[PDB]
Amino acid sequence: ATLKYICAECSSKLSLSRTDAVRCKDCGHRILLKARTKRLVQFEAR
Amino acid sequence: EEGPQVKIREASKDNVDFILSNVDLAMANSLRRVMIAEIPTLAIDSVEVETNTTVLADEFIAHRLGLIPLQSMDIEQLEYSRDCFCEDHCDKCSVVLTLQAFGESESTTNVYSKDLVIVSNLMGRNIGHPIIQDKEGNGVLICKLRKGQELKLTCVAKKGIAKEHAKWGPAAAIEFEYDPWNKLKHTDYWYEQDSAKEWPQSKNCEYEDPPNEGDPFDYKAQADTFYMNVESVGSIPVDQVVVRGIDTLQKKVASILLALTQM
Amino acid sequence: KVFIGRLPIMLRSKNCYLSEATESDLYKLKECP
Amino acid sequence: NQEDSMIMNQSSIDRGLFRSLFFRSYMDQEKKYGMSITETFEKPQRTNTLRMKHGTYDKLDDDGLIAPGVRVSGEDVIIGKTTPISSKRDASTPLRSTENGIVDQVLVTTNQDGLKFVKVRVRTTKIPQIGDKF
Amino acid sequence: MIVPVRCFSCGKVVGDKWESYLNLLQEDELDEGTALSRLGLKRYCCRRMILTHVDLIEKFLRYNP
Ligand SMILES: [Zn+2]
Ligand SMILES: [Zn+2]
Ligand SMILES: [Zn+2]
Repeated sequence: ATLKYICAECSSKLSLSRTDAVRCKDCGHRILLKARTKRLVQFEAR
Repeated sequence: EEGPQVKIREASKDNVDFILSNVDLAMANSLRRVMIAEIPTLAIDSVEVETNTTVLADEFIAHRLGLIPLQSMDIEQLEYSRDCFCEDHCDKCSVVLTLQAFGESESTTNVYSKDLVIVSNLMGRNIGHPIIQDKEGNGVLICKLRKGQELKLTCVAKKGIAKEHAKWGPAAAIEFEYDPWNKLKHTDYWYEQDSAKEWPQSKNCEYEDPPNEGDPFDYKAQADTFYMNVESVGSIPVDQVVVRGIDTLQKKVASILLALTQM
Repeated sequence: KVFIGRLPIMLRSKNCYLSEATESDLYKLKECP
Repeated sequence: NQEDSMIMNQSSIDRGLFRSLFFRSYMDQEKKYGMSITETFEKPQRTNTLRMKHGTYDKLDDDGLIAPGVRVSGEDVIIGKTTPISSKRDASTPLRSTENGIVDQVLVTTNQDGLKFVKVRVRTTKIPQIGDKF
Repeated sequence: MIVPVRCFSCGKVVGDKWESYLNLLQEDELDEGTALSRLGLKRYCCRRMILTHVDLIEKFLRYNP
């Protein structure tokens, strides 16, 4: 359910920790993103 | 009938063109301002974001959300959040909307103001419903989605005036004119050869009489009779944009008179 | 036969990948057309 | 509007006139000191050395990196990194003092030589204020 | 980059109009000027709003993830 990291290219959730290799599970490419906080953010409508 | 008279020329669901006979300029203008800023409306003023797989910035959308017009009919039977006693908001002071959107189709899936849906209880009062003047019944494109582009928001709309943010503006543009033939000499028309031939005559020239050359200037002449056109954005119906404009201004004057009594 | 260093490539030149990519290929390659 | 200045419609400014979007990318890398003496990305606290930043670390996750939702502001720590010696000296990168905003996109990759490479984007919206040139 | 909701100048909700504007030009093969007034855009403040907008959102959508 909850995701640590997301792959940038194939947008496949990778939910990894340190020393798990910065590569993706299928395509190689290390790109990897951090995927949004579950502590929901609010904005003023102005 | 009474003090200042009124003659409605043209009327619609969103435009009233009338003539304000037997008034002072100051009063006719004070009414203009009130309609612009001081009338209270309901507008989205909190956008809690859950998921935004969109090409668009959360705040871009958030700003955009407030600018959507919402039914503000029974607004006067809703407290300003700031005056209510709850921490933040409730049903007595706020209308809660919920937007869920996802691109199911291969083709671009669009998000419309119709797609917002009320989650708070309206207590049986005409409020919150987004204004849809659209022929196709969608009204206002919030944004567009691709494949798995998701958008989940919760919106809290509250009472407020346009003097705080133009989103609470119940009116579009108030057309205002007096003395079409410059008889009061409130302008000195810039010209090249003939001021009269260079400057176009307003539609209001038919509602007054041309001055006649051989007639000297009326230094005693004063401006009453103002040709106006109040346009509603949708929140409040045109008739009320005027009526509430008159009541709000009355209340402002009243507060002064009332404050003078405490002194 | 023998390696003698790496040469920087100009974007959209002969030896750059993008010289032959179509409008849709670029979007796919996350590059602005 | 006198002497090369101008008056602007605040009512128009609200409706979205001349609104900007400002982004800034903050970058960091785990430094290597020859004999596998490498720095690490982590949310640190006290520990023996005590060389650390004023700003709040409490916004960082356990990887020493803020999640892309968070609203950053003062001298708030954006990247938490640490250097040992012969142990919390600090190596953390705080948000530019003047600035404030929302964490936009955070990427974790690898530099050509196998080190942890991190770029953090911070999005904000710029409203046409008073000293604003046009 | 996505049609502005409301004209900056007078605040007439220009938001809904877009899709209908594009359809008047494409489908009803109308000239931009007539199409504009057909959507009810009378003042030039509202008129520039639609007439002068560049829908970059459609470009951004072309990017896959
Ligand atoms: Zn991948
Ligand atoms: Zn309340
Ligand atoms: Zn306008």
